[PDB]
Amino acid sequence: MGSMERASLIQKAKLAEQAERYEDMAAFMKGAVEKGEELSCEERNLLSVAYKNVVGGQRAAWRVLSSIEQKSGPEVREYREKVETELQGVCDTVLGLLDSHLIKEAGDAESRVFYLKMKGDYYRYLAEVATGDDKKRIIDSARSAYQEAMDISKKEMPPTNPIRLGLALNFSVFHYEIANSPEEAISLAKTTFDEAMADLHTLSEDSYKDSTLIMQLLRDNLTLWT
Amino acid sequence: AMGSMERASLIQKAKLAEQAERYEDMAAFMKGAVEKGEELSCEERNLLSVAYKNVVGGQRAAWRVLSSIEQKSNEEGSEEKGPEVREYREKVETELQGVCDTVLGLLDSHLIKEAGDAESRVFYLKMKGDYYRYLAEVATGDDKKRIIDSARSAYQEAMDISKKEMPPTNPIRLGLALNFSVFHYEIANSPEEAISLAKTTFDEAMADLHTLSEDSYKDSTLIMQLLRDNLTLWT
Amino acid sequence: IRSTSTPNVHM
Amino acid sequence: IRSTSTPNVHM
Ligand SMILES: *CC(=O)NCC1CCN(S(=O)(=O)c2ccc(Br)cc2)CC1
Ligand SMILES: [Cl-]
Ligand SMILES: [Cl-]
Ligand SMILES: [Mg+2]
Ligand SMILES: [Mg+2]
Ligand SMILES: [Mg+2]
Ligand SMILES: [Mg+2]
Repeated sequence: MGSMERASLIQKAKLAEQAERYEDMAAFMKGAVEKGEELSCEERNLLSVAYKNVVGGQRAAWRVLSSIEQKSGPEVREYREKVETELQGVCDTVLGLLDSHLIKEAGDAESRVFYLKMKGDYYRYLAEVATGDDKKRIIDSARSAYQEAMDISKKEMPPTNPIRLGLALNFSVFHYEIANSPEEAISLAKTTFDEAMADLHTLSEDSYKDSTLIMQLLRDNLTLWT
Repeated sequence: AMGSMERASLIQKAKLAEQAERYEDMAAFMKGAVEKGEELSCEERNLLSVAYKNVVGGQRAAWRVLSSIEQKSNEEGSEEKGPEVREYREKVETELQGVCDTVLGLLDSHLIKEAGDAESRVFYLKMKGDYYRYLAEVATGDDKKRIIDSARSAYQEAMDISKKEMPPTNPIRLGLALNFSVFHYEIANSPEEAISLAKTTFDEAMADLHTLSEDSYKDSTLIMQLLRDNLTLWT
Repeated sequence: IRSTSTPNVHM
Repeated sequence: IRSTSTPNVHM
């Protein structure tokens, strides 16, 4: 990767996306990050889509195997452990990139909130498979990342901003699914939805489709949870 | 290190991988099972085939997208575009070739010679024809000419056996004929042989339909319909 | 039924 | 439109 120019790495990520080759896409984006320049919004999208496709596949697989393991010799456990280790690997790579290159005290609020959201998400994916004292530490790491992101977003972004919304949606999922905190999940989602709708008239047209998508998901989870 | 693993464990893990939609793993498990050196069952030939065809199928789809971008780029002829897509198409191409070679290796080292019945021999020769056809799609050279020939020889040997040894409604025989017809049309530029082979195949099958179980009937007619779809396309 | 998170789409 | 080959399903 490091022998390729940054512009070629970005181009090859876009090609890999067109080819539905998400592992390659992610490796290309990791090489691009390693060049040491900030990512644009478009580039953050490429990074996010790539690694979420990869981990998404691993999560679906882990869930299938875990279900079988719970219903049902040594093979299922062995194979679930193999998939789990691979998932933890990808999560560690992402968290590594966030810590070593992407998260900074400087730069605009959008970027800072995005990367802290991402940090929360990938710790959350680690928490889905963790059991130990390890699980407790992992959960605290997810909570800490999400909370920092929430604090910045409340200070620096409008309530209907799609990054702020996606962060809040994901933190609400954390509360419900990871932290055994349904009251806080529902309260955060309801507050988020209402505050977003109260300021929707100020939102730029370029964000409207995205913000309405996330507010629909807040509504749907609220229906599910209540 | 699958050499020391229980064969039954490898098969079980291939089935777990299938349920988890982990097709690379599934293929690797079935390779390990093949390498234990025993013949495969019907279920195992299905697992082997499904696993590797999912893997190569994804690679083929990606290669096709990339080749099209490459060609469109080159036609436009803009003096700054093109190197990246070529290089990435070559990368995917290399991976596809490697999977095909693995499958051909298994067929040659373990499966074709060791088959004890006509049905499974024909399935494996069909497979050999298919994986050479997948190689042919990305080949260019004199290399392309040698690979096309290898595919044809594998398919012809399968057809020769299946005509002597199997009913015309047998799904293996039908799938072989379907695929050999696609070879003629898409690879060997022989649309007439394609059409002829598809027509003969469909008609000989049709004649014997009345003999089949309810379940067998559904299997055979599925492939006959694709034979039909292709004839509608080729005329 | 699991809760739905932010979808993996380009924003 | 490409010709259809044998589908990748269990038979
Ligand atoms: C401007 C900018 O930073 N854009 C890139 C981002 C990538 C995806 N994130 S997100 O994962 O928070 C998200 C939010 C909303 C949607 Br519809 C999808 C993904 C947002 C910004
Ligand atoms: Cl394993
Ligand atoms: Cl490349
Ligand atoms: Mg450089
Ligand atoms: Mg473990
Ligand atoms: Mg130009
Ligand atoms: Mg090549």
